[PDB]
Amino acid sequence: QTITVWSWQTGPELQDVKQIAAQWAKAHGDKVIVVDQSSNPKGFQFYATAARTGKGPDVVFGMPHDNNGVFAEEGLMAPVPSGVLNTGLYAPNTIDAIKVNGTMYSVPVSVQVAAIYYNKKLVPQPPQTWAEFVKDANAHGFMYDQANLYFDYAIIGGYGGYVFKDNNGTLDPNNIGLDTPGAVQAYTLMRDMVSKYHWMTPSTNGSIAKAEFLAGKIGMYVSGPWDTADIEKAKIDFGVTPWPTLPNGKHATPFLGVITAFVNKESKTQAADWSLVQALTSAQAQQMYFRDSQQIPALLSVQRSSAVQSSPTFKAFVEQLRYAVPMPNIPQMQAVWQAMSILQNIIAGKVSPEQGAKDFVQNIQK
Ligand SMILES: OC[C@H]1O[C@H](O[C@H]2[C@H](O)[C@@H](O)[C@@H](O[C@H]3[C@H](O)[C@@H](O)[C@@H](O)O[C@@H]3CO)O[C@@H]2CO)[C@H](O)[C@@H](O)[C@@H]1O
Repeated sequence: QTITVWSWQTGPELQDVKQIAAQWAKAHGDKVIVVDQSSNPKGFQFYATAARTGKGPDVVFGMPHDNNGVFAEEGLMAPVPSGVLNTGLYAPNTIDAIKVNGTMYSVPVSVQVAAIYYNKKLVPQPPQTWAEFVKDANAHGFMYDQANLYFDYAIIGGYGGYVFKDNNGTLDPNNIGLDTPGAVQAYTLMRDMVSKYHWMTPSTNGSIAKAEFLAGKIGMYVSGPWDTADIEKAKIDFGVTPWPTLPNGKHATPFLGVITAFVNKESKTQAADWSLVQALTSAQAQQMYFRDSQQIPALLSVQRSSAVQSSPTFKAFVEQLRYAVPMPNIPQMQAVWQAMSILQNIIAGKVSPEQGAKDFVQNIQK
């Protein structure tokens, strides 16, 4: 009959997913419907919302790995069949990212590490140290999704903060590091980018920063390959560079995100589903996704290809990978995303960095 795929990746990559799915259907006979969920107001967790009522898709494509802890815990994901995944074809952290309680629940398709996207017309040579960064930010502007933990964690970790303690590949949900002296130092710098450097105002966010960058108004912003298409469409002669070292001289620690594909536990055609997932996540598929958006392949063999090794996106990626922190995928991580709004209060000056940190962790525990 028909197999439904929900994709949280849009633009050129979605076009490729549709092309691959159509080629798959040509051989298998099953009609494949690909739905774009990238703009769904319910976000990534909409999968759980839908699956909980038995209205989910057969296959999910383009889901950031942190979300799967919830889905797996609630029994909404079919475990990856034996053999489908060869752990040796990926970096260690990539496979750990798709395991929940030791079980592999999804297939890695891409790896992501946020970086600074800059306009070469304004910033010919990218900054690498905080001092150089200040000079370029002052001269041509800097903005980003400042109150979004996904991005500002780069500063938190750079100062020694952390979400959940990672000891022996196992995260400890009870050991939170978002209220430590280091984390407070980071929150203070976040506030300072508004109150001291004046690069942003309390209202500045990701949407505004992207719009400003596409208009050629700011020389730098923090983003990822999901913006490649729009940046090129805006005809910006862009470059990609790692986060600069911070005021403490340490490297920023952006999160490592693994984009995944998986199968609904309730799907009636799971064998066919996994075959489709394999087609959507093959070396060739990843080559296509990279070609059209610069999304870094999860497969090491594709990363080692000439097109990838020579790209600016990959260069920034390999220069930050050792400092990147895999996002926690346990269910409790959603409570963290849900409480990060307090970062906005700190950045606005409504609450001190010290008090805000305390409230952040308390709101997370809740
Ligand atoms: O902000 C909370 C949010 O953080 C993490 O999400 C990030 C994604 O992991 C990352 O890929 C990127 O999301 C982009 C989608 O991949 C892309 O297809 C398209 O939809 O645009 C998105 C950005 O607008 O950035 C987000 C952070 O904004 C984490 O994985 C989420 O579960 C969490 O809710």
